[PDB]
Amino acid sequence: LVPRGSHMIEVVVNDRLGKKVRVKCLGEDSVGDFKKVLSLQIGTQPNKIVLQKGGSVLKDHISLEDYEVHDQTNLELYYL
Amino acid sequence: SLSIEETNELRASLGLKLIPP
Repeated sequence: LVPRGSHMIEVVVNDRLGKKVRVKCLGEDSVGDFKKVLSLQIGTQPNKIVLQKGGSVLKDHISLEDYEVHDQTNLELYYL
Repeated sequence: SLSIEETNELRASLGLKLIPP
């Protein structure tokens, strides 16, 4: 069996120009490890960016699933 | 913007657990 948090989910990241980028990942991934893959897809570094889900900033150490980030969940991207 | 296969190349490089097929 593949347990909860280790199936592919596709998270939608939304920038300040209304562009969407889809990142395939696992619910068990930390926000930090999510940012690492995101950054390679969008041409930045994790330390240059902030992610928010519906108003609140996501902390690097905490998992996507703990923030209730699921397949097709939208996140808002900001650059420092 | 990327397939599971391509995403996994990135994950593997970063030492993360792979996304199941």
